[PDB]
Amino acid sequence: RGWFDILDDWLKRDRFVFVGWSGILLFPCAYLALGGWLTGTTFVTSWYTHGLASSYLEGCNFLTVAVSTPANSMGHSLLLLWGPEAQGDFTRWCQLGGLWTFIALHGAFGLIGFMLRQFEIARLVGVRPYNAIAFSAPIAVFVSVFLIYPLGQSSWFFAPSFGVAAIFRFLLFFQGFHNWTLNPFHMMGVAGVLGGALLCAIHGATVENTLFQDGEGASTFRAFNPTQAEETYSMVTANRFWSQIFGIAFSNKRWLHFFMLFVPVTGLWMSAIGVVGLALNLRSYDFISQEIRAAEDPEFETFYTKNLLLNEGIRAWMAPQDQPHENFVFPEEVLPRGNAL
Amino acid sequence: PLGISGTFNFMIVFQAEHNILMHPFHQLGVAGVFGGALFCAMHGSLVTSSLIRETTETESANYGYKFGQEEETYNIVAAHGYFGRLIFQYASFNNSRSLHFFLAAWPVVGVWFAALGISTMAFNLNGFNFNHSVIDAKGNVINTWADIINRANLGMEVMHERNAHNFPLDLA
Amino acid sequence: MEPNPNRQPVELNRTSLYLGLLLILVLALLFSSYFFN
Amino acid sequence: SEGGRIPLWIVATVAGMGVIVIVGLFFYGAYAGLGSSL
Amino acid sequence: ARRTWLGDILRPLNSEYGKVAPGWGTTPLMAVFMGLFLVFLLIILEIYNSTLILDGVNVSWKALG
Amino acid sequence: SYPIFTVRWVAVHTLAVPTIFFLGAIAAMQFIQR
Amino acid sequence: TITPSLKGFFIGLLSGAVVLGLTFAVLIAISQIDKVQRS
Amino acid sequence: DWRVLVVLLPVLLAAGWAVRNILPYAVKQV
Amino acid sequence: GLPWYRVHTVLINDPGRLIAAHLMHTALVAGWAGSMALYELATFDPSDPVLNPMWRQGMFVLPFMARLGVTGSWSGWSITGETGIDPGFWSFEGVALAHIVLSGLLFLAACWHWVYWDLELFRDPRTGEPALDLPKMFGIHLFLAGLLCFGFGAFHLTGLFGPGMWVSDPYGLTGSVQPVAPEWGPDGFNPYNPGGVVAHHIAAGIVGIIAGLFHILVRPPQRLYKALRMGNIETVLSSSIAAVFFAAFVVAGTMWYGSATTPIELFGPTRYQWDSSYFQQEINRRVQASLASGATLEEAWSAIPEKLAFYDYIGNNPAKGGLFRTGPMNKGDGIAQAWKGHAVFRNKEGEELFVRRMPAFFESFPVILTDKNGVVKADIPFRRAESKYSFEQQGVTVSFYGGELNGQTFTDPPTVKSYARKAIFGEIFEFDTETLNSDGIFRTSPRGWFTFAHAVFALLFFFGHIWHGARTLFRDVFSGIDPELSPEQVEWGFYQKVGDVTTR
Amino acid sequence: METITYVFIFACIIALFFFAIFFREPPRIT
Amino acid sequence: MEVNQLGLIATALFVLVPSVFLIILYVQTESQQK
Amino acid sequence: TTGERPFSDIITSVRYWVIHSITIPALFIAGWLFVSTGLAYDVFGTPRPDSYYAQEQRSIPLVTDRFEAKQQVETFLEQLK
Ligand code: CLA
Ligand code: CLA
Ligand code: CLA
Ligand code: CLA
Ligand SMILES: CCCCCCCCCCCCCCCC(=O)OC[C@H](COP(=O)(O)OC[C@@H](O)CO)OC(=O)CCCCCCCCCCCCCCC
Ligand SMILES: CC1=C(/C=C/C(C)=C/C=C/C(C)=C/C=C/C=C(C)/C=C/C=C(C)/C=C/C2=C(C)CCCC2(C)C)C(C)(C)CCC1
Ligand SMILES: CC1=C(/C=C/C(C)=C/C=C/C(C)=C/C=C/C=C(C)/C=C/C=C(C)/C=C/C2=C(C)CCCC2(C)C)C(C)(C)CCC1
Ligand SMILES: CCCCCCCCCCCCO[C@@H]1O[C@H](CO)[C@@H](O[C@H]2O[C@H](CO)[C@@H](O)[C@H](O)[C@H]2O)[C@H](O)[C@H]1O
Ligand SMILES: CCCCCCCS[C@@H]1O[C@H](CO)[C@@H](O)[C@H](O)[C@H]1O
Ligand SMILES: [Ca+2]
Ligand SMILES: [Cl-]
Ligand SMILES: [Mg+2]
Repeated sequence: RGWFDILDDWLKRDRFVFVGWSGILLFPCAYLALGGWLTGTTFVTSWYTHGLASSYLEGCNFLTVAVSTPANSMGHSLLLLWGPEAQGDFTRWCQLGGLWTFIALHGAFGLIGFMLRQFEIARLVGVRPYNAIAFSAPIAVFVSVFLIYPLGQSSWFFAPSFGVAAIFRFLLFFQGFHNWTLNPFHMMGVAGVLGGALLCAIHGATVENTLFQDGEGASTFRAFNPTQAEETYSMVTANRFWSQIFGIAFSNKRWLHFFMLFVPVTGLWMSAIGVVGLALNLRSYDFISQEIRAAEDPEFETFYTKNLLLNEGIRAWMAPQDQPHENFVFPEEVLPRGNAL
Repeated sequence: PLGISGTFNFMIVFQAEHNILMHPFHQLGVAGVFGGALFCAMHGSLVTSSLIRETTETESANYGYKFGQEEETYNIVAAHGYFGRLIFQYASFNNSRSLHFFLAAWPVVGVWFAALGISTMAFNLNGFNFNHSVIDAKGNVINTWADIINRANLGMEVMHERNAHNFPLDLA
Repeated sequence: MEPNPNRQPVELNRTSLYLGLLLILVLALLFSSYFFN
Repeated sequence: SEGGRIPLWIVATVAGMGVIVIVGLFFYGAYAGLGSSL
Repeated sequence: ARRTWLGDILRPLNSEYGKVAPGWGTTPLMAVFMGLFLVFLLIILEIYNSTLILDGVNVSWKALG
Repeated sequence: SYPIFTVRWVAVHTLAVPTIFFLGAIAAMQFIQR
Repeated sequence: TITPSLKGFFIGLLSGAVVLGLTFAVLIAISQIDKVQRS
Repeated sequence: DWRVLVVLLPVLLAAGWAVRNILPYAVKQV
Repeated sequence: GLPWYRVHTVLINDPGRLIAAHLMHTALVAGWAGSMALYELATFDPSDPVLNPMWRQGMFVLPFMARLGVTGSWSGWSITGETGIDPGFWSFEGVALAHIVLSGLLFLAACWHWVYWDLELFRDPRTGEPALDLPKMFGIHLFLAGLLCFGFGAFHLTGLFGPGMWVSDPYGLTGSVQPVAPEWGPDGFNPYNPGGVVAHHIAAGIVGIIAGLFHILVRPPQRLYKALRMGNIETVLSSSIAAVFFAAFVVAGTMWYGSATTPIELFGPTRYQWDSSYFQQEINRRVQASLASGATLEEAWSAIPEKLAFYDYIGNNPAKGGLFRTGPMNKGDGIAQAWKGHAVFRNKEGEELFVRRMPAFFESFPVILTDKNGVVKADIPFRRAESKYSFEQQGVTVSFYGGELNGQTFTDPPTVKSYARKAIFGEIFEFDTETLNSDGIFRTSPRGWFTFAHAVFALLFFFGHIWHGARTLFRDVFSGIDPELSPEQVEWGFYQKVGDVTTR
Repeated sequence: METITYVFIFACIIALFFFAIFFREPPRIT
Repeated sequence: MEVNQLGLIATALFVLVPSVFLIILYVQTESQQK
Repeated sequence: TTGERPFSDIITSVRYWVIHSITIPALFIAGWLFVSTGLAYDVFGTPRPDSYYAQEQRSIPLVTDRFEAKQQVETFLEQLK
């Protein structure tokens, strides 16, 4: 019972907001990431990095504000406030995109903090740490997309910027340049997210529709007691219903809930692997056989070749404003366009 | 189209012609499926984390549940203690019925709005258009991320169905 | 030789067989296009 | 002072009205001044 | 269990299972080293990153010919 | 019977103080003209 | 030679040490004051 | 900069006011 | 029974069979190295280190043999293009053989340790239970690692007793294996300074030895023993997995950005050298020095090494590939044969025009020609009806200097356009696309494939660390929670300190 | 061969549906 | 079409090896004493 | 419960509102003035509507040099006369 143990005592007091040892990492970093995002989207420009307005102060709305990435010329600079670029000047630092690295890094450490929180509370309460384990998928997504992906590319500039419309742009850029929808790792991601949503929906609805009458109310929520020992719905009825409707059904509850962990977590991990590939332009961009056939045969057309034409449009029409450091000047005559449009 | 790449074709042309990404019903749809995925993993992990010990370490914990047993297979008070401490107490569900109702309602309602988003862009009520919305003192256009989106959409528009249009407006 | 006390039987029930085959077959259905390229 | 003196429902109503007011102001801003396209 | 010549030789190196030093022991010292290690990594990172720029240290292919 | 200045109190105000300041700012912004 | 960025590194290092130091000083102090009661 | 005082006069007037009003209970607590 | 995903847990309390399984894994890895080297030797073409080096041919382990000084074949060639060299036993073939033999011996050892698992050495002398003194084992193994690290730096890399390491000039033209002296000043932490790799292994070696002796002689503090569960071998699994994914992220990073240990003659150039036009800048510098010395344009460009020109070409950029575009770079654009020479474009007015180069981001790119101020002067138009800048209208010609087309000039629009098209990729080369049935689509180099594999594996091992760390710290409940868990432990306010029953 | 492969994998999956449904291990109440 | 010639054996082994793994485990499970 | 006063109690208490009917408007007005005085622009280096371009300029002041970026931005600002 020395100072370390007294401190441990205090950190782990059962209060409205639990602190813990992990709280020392988590709360300042989460607070600075959130605060940085709000500061930037409220007051800070992207004129000098992107040639964009991005704050409420400039006239942007909730959908169009962002904390934007730094200029491509900054490369992968940590862009520390006391670093060689800003040199301690807060204003310049904002103008150079310092808030972007500020938010990404404090955010990363805050996520570490939060997952440590999950381990700590699980250990304290006496449960298995499957919540933290599940949270590894958010970590993988954030690290692959905001750290690994730009680190593979020329600079932080091509990371996602922190804003609604900015993220939409990130999506469209990935379609046009990476053909990301074609990527089997993204497809597995989609299957995991849509399948997760499906399981959420179907499990919630099934439980709610195989409830035992445990009260007299027509509103049935009150007919539950957290301390009760009995299942509140019928697994046997649920099992017969889905067996006769869909052909197969869960019969094991433990398996059911593990599966609910497994599907979306695995989905997100796969999507992460794909983005790690896109960091190096290691894309699933083309099917070589498709291209050999289409090059030789001007009547051969599939939805795959149709979509590449769309991609080529996206690249040529978005690049000069989206990539201002490149100083693209694409004369009218070279812009790809179909008839009339 | 009834196919994988055809589905992507549909999505890209949809973005060109409706700016679906900037449509709040599609955004509610994304909250619906991202949220559904989130709560799927969350629920799964909480229940799995509070499974009552019924097995040895050399066997699957799944064998600790038997089909049609009347007893609940996990300790919901323990799971609630955990999650309630993870955030704060009153952010967590102590009522299983309430919780499972949430689990059903969030993705279902979100996806209802996704469907309605497609179904109303069906009559060309489109996503928010903030093209050239910010203007400086002289009148120069100051681009926002919305305008960059607009450039991408333009690439899609001008390239799609490249031999099908004879007149300057794509009106359906 | 004296028998090793650390041996354990292994199991795969039928449902796990079906799930596993589904995963393998669907992964193959997904990845095969890319293997043919 | 003692808790419960002001009816929670009045607090909720007033707070809510304030939220509607400020959000209403922001949507007004969408059509006037900066961001209005005009 | 079976004894062997080599086994007999190595026996002492695997005989102190579970043996600990009382309390916190050399944890403080360990902490110091960890601290130093952190700063070390911070340096090499920042050198590689061009956040820390030192005389005679040109972080480029053009470092030495 | 109850304390006033708690961990909860701090947390709450670290969020709420800047939120009201910021909302004041954004309000002001609604009357900025090019 | 101490370049501007080496100086900046010392400033960052120092600032971090100050933040962590003050943080743990305050935490340990408050823990010392408001002890958990055991029987 | 006069603007920082014109802007952070409300904040410090608020802090001072609430300190004034909560001082006895704060002293009682401490 | 054990579920399929737990079959290997039977090793947790059986040190002998664990060592056997580790021997078998090690056999398999060494056997992979041997097999891989043999396959690469059966497919590697040594005849042209200039335009057909190992990184153009999908060589993955050959550059690692080269990096530490294995550069010769028993058949008489070397990777630097020498002939009539005697490499001794330690040729590529020798290294492969050694690995195969090692694999065999490890296999046999594995059988022995599997059969004779019940050695007394693995038993706690007090309890008779299987037990491994992990803290002391760590001391011993760290001491050994320290010794080996130190000897690798002090003898191998220095050339004191060993070959040294691969070093080159800043443009990867004259690489070779050399002894490298350690660098003890700050430049030692410059990733492009090899002297730093040497100094590293010497100093970290010594530190490993000292720390090793520490960990052999001093027991763990009780509080750390308990906190990290040092009686449980899975804790070592977790922290080892953590150290390993750290190391994997690092080698991915140094492979992608380049360093003294990822030389471009062994792995190919980096994407950043294309981004910054590194090679083009050096080429222009040389040509200008030539002209200023009084050389003609033809002479100046003919003085440019084909190897240097070949670096200034986007087909060697590791950021131009595809996930399922498989094989060597030669399978894409072809086996490079020769530099065609530098293309100079001019309009009818005789102004020099410059083709705008393709950025790595773009699978396809337009053909635009500007003057020295970036003013657009010609292009290849999409829509023709309102073209102003067509090569026909602007009278664009192309003259070549150096290379195979040296002194030649082309004026027919199709030919000029063809060359402009190639100019968006940088310097222009003739390729043999027939030998390999090349399909004309860019593939990545070993720099790219290595970087991808290792960043991915690193990311997955993060999950490994998480999982096994969890298994370690929550061992007591990983079969379920206490069936008699008191509601008061998880209720709010019953205990002052969460999970502490003594704080009621 | 490609087409044969695609259709073959699909066919195996459909057969798998059949066995998973009609030849499942029956759920048994305890 | 000019497909990759290794695609067939790749797909075939990708399916067969793990499938066979599972079938082996399943069958030896069934044959264990009930 | 965890020892803190119920929020229901606090926010429906007279004293709470005596305090916050001062402190909340004070903060709101502070932020308001942070914008209206123009201090926000100067603290964060955000262009006013008349400071995105000089009068006849139409080129974005994009930062193109990492280590002299600060000086670049400063030059850009001087270019607004
Ligand atoms: C634990 C919480 C936490 C964590 C993990 C971080 C982490 C970070 N901060 Mg944040 N920050 C925090 C709290 C935290 N911060 C708080 C509370 C504030 C308010 C003051 C800030 C305000 C802030 C600003 C303004 C900035 C950061 C930045 C950063 C990043 C760079 C920091 C750095 O290089 O430190 C280096 C220092 C250390 C790692 C300290 C280690 C000290 C060792 C272990 C002991 C030895 C010290 C020695 C005795 C001192 C000798 C000095 C002598 C030589 C002169 C890093 C991601 C920068 C950034 O994000 O740039 C984009 C940045 O500009 N932070
Ligand atoms: C018996 C000695 C021996 C020798 C002299 C070699 C030599 C070689 N091996 Mg072989 N190999 C061996 C045994 C050996 N091997 C064994 C037992 C295996 C099975 C595991 C292999 C499996 C293998 C593979 C798969 C490959 C080789 C390859 C090679 C070649 C490249 C070496 C290299 O780049 O390593 C690089 C080594 C490192 C970067 C070491 C990293 C050390 C980490 C960072 C230490 C971390 C822990 C440590 C305790 C930290 C504390 C240290 C302390 C001092 C502070 C080289 C000819 C390569 C090759 O060319 O194949 C043909 C190759 O791909 N080897
Ligand atoms: C560190 C790993 C590694 C790396 C970076 C390389 C790199 C290289 N290899 Mg080598 N090789 C390796 C290990 C590696 N190899 C191993 C282990 C073997 C034994 C099989 C070989 C045998 C080998 C041969 C025979 C050849 C190469 C060749 C090459 C070159 C071409 C690479 C290529 O086309 O990849 C293509 C990469 C892919 C197509 C990526 C595949 C991604 C997988 C399929 C995804 C799996 C998804 C998974 C199932 C999802 C599960 C989800 C679930 C969890 C729910 C390149 C330099 C070629 C060469 O040029 O030789 C001169 C060549 O002919 N390698
Ligand atoms: C040093 C590396 C290492 C080692 C020695 C172990 C060891 C173990 N793991 Mg861990 N693990 C690791 C890394 C490691 N893991 C990594 C990187 C991950 C994330 C992918 C995991 C995720 C993980 C989970 C989720 C689980 C384990 C479990 C286990 C235990 C039982 C494993 C078993 O029986 O599999 C049996 C496996 C098979 C019969 C076949 C697996 C086939 C794989 C999926 C595809 C083929 C892989 C290929 C052959 C390998 C290529 C080499 C690779 C380097 C590329 C065992 C102690 C289990 C456990 O804890 O039980 C109590 C468990 O549930 N591990
Ligand atoms: C009353 C408002 C209804 C709103 C639309 C419907 C919401 C619920 C539908 C979900 C179906 C899930 C599948 C079956 C799931 C299922 O079986 O439900 C079961 C659950 C419990 O049923 P009970 O029988 O106990 O009660 C329902 C009746 O019998 C009356 O007591 O139903 C409800 O909770 C009713 C909720 C009414 C109030 C709901 C309002 C929620 C939405 C509010 C609006 C949000 C819009 C946000 C946009 C930004
Ligand atoms: C960055 C930085 C920092 C920090 C700062 C901070 C931390 C800040 C914070 C800040 C904050 C913290 C802010 C806040 C704000 C808020 C707001 C602005 C809000 C708004 C709201 C709204 C608008 C609402 C809306 C809604 C919703 C959401 C739903 C319901 C309905 C409605 C519509 C109402 C420092 C100094 C360290 C350093 C430098 C850098
Ligand atoms: C006995 C003996 C012997 C012999 C030996 C030998 C002959 C060996 C061999 C060995 C070998 C020959 C080995 C091999 C191995 C291999 C391996 C181990 C591999 C693996 C692989 C993998 C694992 C892969 C995977 C994958 C795929 C498939 C796809 C992509 C992705 C990845 C990469 C993942 C001698 C006479 C010497 C002496 C002594 C006795
Ligand atoms: C080309 C790809 C092919 C992939 C091939 C993969 C090979 C997989 C090998 C699986 C090994 C099976 O391991 C097998 O386990 C069973 C139990 O599970 C053991 O069986 C043991 O347990 C059972 C049940 O108590 C007893 O009835 C039996 O008498 C006893 O010997 C076998 O002794 C062992 O041989
Ligand atoms: C009318 C065109 C005459 C000029 C020849 C084209 C430019 S160069 C040409 O390009 C091919 C790649 O496309 C190479 O395979 C080939 O080696 C090379 O000669
Ligand atoms: Ca005006
Ligand atoms: Cl038409
Ligand atoms: Mg407005």
